[PDB]
This record gives sequence, structure tokens and C-alpha cells, in this order.
Amino acid sequence: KAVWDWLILLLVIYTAVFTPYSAAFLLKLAVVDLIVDIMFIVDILINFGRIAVHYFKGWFLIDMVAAIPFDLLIGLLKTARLLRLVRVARKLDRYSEYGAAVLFLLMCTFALIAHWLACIWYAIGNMEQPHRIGWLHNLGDQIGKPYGGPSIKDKYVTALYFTFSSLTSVGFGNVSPNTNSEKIFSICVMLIGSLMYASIFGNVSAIIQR
Amino acid sequence: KAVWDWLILLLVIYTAVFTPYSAAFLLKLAVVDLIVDIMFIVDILINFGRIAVHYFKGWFLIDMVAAIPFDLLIGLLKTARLLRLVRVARKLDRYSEYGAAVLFLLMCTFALIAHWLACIWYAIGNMEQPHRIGWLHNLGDQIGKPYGGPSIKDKYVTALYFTFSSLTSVGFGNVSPNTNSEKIFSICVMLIGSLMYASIFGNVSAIIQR
Amino acid sequence: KAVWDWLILLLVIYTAVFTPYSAAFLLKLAVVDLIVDIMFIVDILINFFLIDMVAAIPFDLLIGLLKTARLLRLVRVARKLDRYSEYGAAVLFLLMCTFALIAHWLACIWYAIGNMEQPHRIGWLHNLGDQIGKPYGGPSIKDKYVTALYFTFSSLTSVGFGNVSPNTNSEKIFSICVMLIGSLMYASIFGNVSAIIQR
Amino acid sequence: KAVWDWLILLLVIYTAVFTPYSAAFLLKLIGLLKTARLLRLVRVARKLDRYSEYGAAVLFLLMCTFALIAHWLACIWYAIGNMEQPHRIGWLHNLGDQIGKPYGGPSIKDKYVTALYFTFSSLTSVGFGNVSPNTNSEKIFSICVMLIGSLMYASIFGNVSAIIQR
Ligand SMILES: COc1ccc(CCN2CCC(Nc3nc4ccccc4n3Cc3ccc(F)cc3)CC2)cc1
Repeated sequence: KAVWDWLILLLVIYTAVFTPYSAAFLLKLAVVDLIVDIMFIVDILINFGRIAVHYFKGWFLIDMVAAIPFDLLIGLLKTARLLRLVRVARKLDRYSEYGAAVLFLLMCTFALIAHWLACIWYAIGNMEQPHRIGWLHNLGDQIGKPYGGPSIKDKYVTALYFTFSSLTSVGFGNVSPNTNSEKIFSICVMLIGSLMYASIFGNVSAIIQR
Repeated sequence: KAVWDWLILLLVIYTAVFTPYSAAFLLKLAVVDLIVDIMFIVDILINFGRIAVHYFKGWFLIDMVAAIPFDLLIGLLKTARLLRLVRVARKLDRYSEYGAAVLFLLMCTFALIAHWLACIWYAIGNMEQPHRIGWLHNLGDQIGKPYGGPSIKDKYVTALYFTFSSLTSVGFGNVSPNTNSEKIFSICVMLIGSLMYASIFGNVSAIIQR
Repeated sequence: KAVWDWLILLLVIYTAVFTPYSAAFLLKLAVVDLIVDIMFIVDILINFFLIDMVAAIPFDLLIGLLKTARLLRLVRVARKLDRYSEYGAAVLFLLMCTFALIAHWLACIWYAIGNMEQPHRIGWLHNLGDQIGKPYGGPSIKDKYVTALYFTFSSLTSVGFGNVSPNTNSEKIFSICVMLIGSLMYASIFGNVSAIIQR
Repeated sequence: KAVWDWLILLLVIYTAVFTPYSAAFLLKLIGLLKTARLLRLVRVARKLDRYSEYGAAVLFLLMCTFALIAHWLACIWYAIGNMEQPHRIGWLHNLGDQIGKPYGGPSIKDKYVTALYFTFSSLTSVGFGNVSPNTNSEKIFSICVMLIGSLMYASIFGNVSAIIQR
């Protein structure tokens, strides 16, 4: 049970990594998804004299809405699995025992935020493309693949690199917003980066000396 | 008349957002401005028999010059409404009781400074228009709307995005200064952003800890 | 005597501003220079020693290049730091002034580097001339100084606007040195400012 | 023994600067095995306690390791760029087009200066825009470089802010 919580933390990290990715890029394997949802089902099973009434006190329903399947496009409906992060949020006291764990959690949450912003950025640059201004056209013109166009690997890597540059104050200049929606997204990313960057790096600066 | 203070704070935020924008861009709705003017007249009437003499020789001058009308440049003279910020300045004691209020005030003042700098940036670009050196010409050439020219939405979003990028010190490389006035303004904005960061956005973890 | 010390600080700021600029740009008003020199002579006379005499030698009969020895007047400000380090915004104002002075000196060095290779499309001066529509005599002294100061400020603040970027080995090494100096100075200045701001 | 430790530290800094430089730039297999000298820094790592007497010494050590990390990342970046140059994609071709000599191409001095300048710009979060990644390998390397550079920013200038108040 002691390692069960850490395993569940790894599983929620995995699903937070791979649910927006599948809902943004690969939407047009499932074995790992099936295994992970089975593990989450067995976890809610073990988590339940009769402490069941204590469990059904506003904490079981939020897991239930994040446990049921949606089988009956539909990536938006399986995007609801992201509610599982409340499980790792409810027991932060156990995970924050050691400073190294805190540093690992800070790095993981920064990477997760960058990944989520990358997925949102790709969605923004993809839904507008059918209507040479979008960043996908610039990406295709830069590499030797005019828009077929670049493969999904190149698009994801470029989106992640641009988001990391935006949050890290670099501003590389290869990828640069052109459309109004891209500029608004960049403004929101700048505000979010101010918040996170400041808090995370102040926290690590405090932590390192301890 | 206790929650009225936060309503007047919201109206102050509204006027500080919409007066510089109107002056900078719309010089070439009025109902909302008339409503907030009537509301501020009601407020200054409420501010009033032994207590009238107290502030009669105090804050009356500013709160009266900020509420007098000029309808009879009128648009340029309408900028006198910015004196309503002294209300928030003087009544800061009631707006600094909770950490959430402090964070909201910090975000609001950051956004307000960015908006004001965007308005000044567009003002400079407009005064330099009749003399592809300027940034408006480059923006029009790059969003596919050669100089007609970009719409007001495009110009405002571009100005706000440039100001946010430069204050945050990202420097995206889409819009860049190309005139002496623009370069001096950029130097000033860099100084303002660096001071803003090193003054407030440092130790934001400790700020939140309050 | 406090008014005298503040005026001396202002004149030191003036000479630190105007000596490197003159040496870098104006070399290939004198009345104000002579007035300030006479005022510094009367200041050392009323002070009643070696470090003051060497920096105040009248250079008569390259003189303009050799005039940089007048930049030895900031040490005099350093001695009387007790009155400058005092409660209020004076410390923050002085820190901003020295940051701007470092930016100005680096801008002068950047223009000196750019001009030494101008006679030899490659280089920031040619790019600057092309951008503002004055192909290479190209840009005026005002344009060159503003561009150099803007690039130096962007490099020190790490904005990196991308309008002006190093494109030669000399400029690249200079930008590396400015990056190191800016890291150290940014850390120091905006750590002490961020610690002072608690008052 | 006081002067001996400083001399050994200088020699360790010298070999740590030189060996990856040779391996990455002056290849033309023995150098790959010779790069095992990088583990020799464990001596300075264990004697850092002896090197932590005064704030000036630790500040200079911080600047030295900043420069060393920048140098190693520059060597790795040059190796990445050179592994794809034979097969306008990349940064070597763009650099050759910029400075004037098309791909002969730039000399070793120009290539190293460009690599170090880009590494410093990415580490210090400037992003000059003169040279930018254009391949997936380069993009991933840049992504790693931003994080390590910002971590070193936080650490070494938090230290610097600590000593300056002392
Ligand atoms: C050349 O040598 C050097 C060495 C070091 C430095 C300081 C660089 N470092 C200092 C912090 C700077 N960021 C930054 N400005 C901000 C302005 C307002 C609010 C927040 C700000 N934030 C944090 C931030 C960062 C990224 C982001 F997306 C959003 C916010 C920029 C990062 C400069 C020159």
C-alpha cells in the first residue's frame, strides 16, 4: 500500500501526459490505456468496520466521473480522465515528505504545464489552418516539407519547443505568432509563465540551500 | 453602503482600461461611460453636516475635476477621467486585507501598465504613419493586409502582445523597433519591466504565503 | 557642504556620460567642459590629493583619445559614499544610474567595435543602414548611438529583440562578454534592489 | 599544501576545458576513450569544502562552472550540428550563409565562437535570433538547454545575491 500511492502517482502522471496528446494530435496503443484504467478501477475498489460512508462523502463521486468509460469525435469525451489529478492533489502531504520529492514534483508540473500549453497551441494552429499566416505553414516552409506537410512528430516537437521558449523567456524567433488568436494565446502564456516561473524558481532557489 | 467600495473599484478599473484605449485608438459605447459618470457623481455626492467641511478642503478638488464634463480637443480632454485612480490610491487600506485581493491587484496593475504602454506604442506608431519603416507597415505586410491596412482589433492585439513580450523580456522577433522614437520607447519599457519584475514579481512565493 | 557634494556627484555623472561618448562617436561643447574643469579645480582647492591631480591634468598640445583619463572622477564619488548610502530612494536612483552608465559604456564599446570593421553586408552597421533605409556615409550619429544603446539595453535585459544581432567573430565575442557581465551585474544590482525594496 | 590545491584545481579546469573541445572539434576513436578524464573533477568536488572559505572564491568558482557548462554544451551542440551536416536544414549551413563563406565553409574558430555564443544566449534566456534550431534533434537539445540554463541561473545568482548581502 505504501508503494501503491507512488504507483498511482506515476499512473496519473502518465495519463496527464498522454490524454491531451491523444485528444489534440492523434484524433484525425490502447493496451496501456486499458491497463491503466483497470489499475485505477482496482484502486477505487481497494479504497472502498464500514468506512464506506466516509468514502461517499464528496470524495468518491469525483473519482467515479473519472473512472467510467465512454464506449457506446469521442476523444473529447475520454478527455474527462484528467480529473484523476485530484487524487494526487488530495495527498500532497504524503508526497512532500522530502525536499528532493518537492523538486521532482516542481519539475514534473512545469513540464506538464508546458506540454498542456503545447497541445493547446497545436489545436489553435490546427483548427484555423483550413481557412500563409498560420505557424504550421511557417514550420512547413522552414524545414524541407512544404504543406501532406510535416509529420506529427515534427509538429509536436516544434510546439513543445515554442512553449518552452515562451515560458523560459528565450523568444527564439524561429516560431513567432502571427494570427490574432495566436497572439492572445501568447499573452495568456506570458501571464501563466510569469506566475509559474516566478513561484517555481523562487521555491527551488529556497530549496537548494536547505 | 459598504459593498459600494468594491463597485467603485471595479468602475475605476473599467475607466482606467477604456479611457486610454478610446483616446489612443478611437480618436480617428457612450451609454456605459455615461452610466459610470453618473455613478461617480452619485459617489461624490455620497462622500458628503460636520463631515462635509472635512474633505471640502481635502480630496474634493481632484474628485470634482475628474467628474466635471467637457461636452460642448474634447476627446483629448476626456482623458481627465484618469484622476479616478486616486480613489483606489487613497482607499488602499480596505483593498489589502487578503492575499487573494493583493494578487488580484497585482495582476490588474500589471495588465493596466501593459495596456497603457500598448496605447502609447500605438500612438507613436500612428504619429509616425505619414512619414515600411514603421511597425504598422510591417504588421500590415506580415498579416497579409498591405497598406486600408490592419483593422483596429489587429493593431490593438499586436500592440498589447509586443508590450507584454518586451515587459516580460521574451522578445518574440515578429514586431521589432525600427525608428528612433520606437527604440527609445523600447528602452523605457525594458527598464519599466525589469523594475516591475525585480520589485514585485520576485519572492512571489513569499507574497502568496501571506 | 552637502549641496557641494551633490553638485560634484552630478558633474561626475555628466563627465562619465560625455567622455566615452565623445571619444567613441565624436572623435573623427568645449565651453561646458572648461567650466566643469575649472569647477573641479576650485573643488579640489576648497577640499583643503594625488588621485585628483592625475585626473585633472589639462591636456594641451591623440588629445581626444587621451582625454579618457578624466574618467577617474568616480572614485571621488566612491570615497563620499556615506552620505549617498542613506535612507530613501537615493540608493535605488544611483543603482539605476550606474546600470544605465554601464549600458552607455557598453554601447560606446559596441560602436567602437562596429566602426573598426566598417571599411573592411557583414556587421551591425551595414544591417542598420539597410533597415532604416540609409544604405552605406549612412546612418547619422544619432541613429547609430540610439541603435547601439538599444541593442546594449536589450542584451543586458535579455530581451533579445532580434533586430540587431552580432554577425562577426569580434561582435560574437563581445556579446559573450556582455552576457557574462550582464549576468553578474543583473544578479548583483537586482538582488540588492529587490532587498532594498522591503523598506 | 595550500598552493598545491589551487594548482591542481587549475589543471583540472584546463583538462575539463580541453578534452571535450578536442573530442568534438579536432576529431580529424582514441579521443573518445581519452574523454574519461572528465571524472577527475571528483577531487575538486570533494575539496569544494576547502574551496568554500570566502565568498569571492565561491563566486569565482560559480562563474568558472558556468563557463564550463557553456563550453560543454557548445561542444555537444557542435557535435549535433556536425553529425547532420553531411546529410539548408541545420545551423551550420545557415551560419555559413550568414558570415559569408558558403558550405570549405566556416573555419573551426568561427564554428566554435558561434556555438559558444548560441549556447550562452540560450543559457541566459536572450534568444538573439541570429541562429535558431531547425531540426528535431536541435529542438530537443535547445529544450534541454533552456531548462539547465534557467536552473543554473536560479542557483548561481541566488548564491550571488546571498554573498552580496554578506
Ligand atoms: C545577460 O545576462 C543576464 C542574465 C540574467 C538575466 C535575467 C533573466 N531572467 C530574469 C527574469 C526575466 N523574466 C521576467 N521578466 C519579467 C517581468 C515582469 C514579470 C515577470 C518577469 N519575468 C519572469 C518571467 C520569465 C519568463 C516568462 F515567460 C514569464 C515571466 C528574464 C529571465 C538577464 C540578463
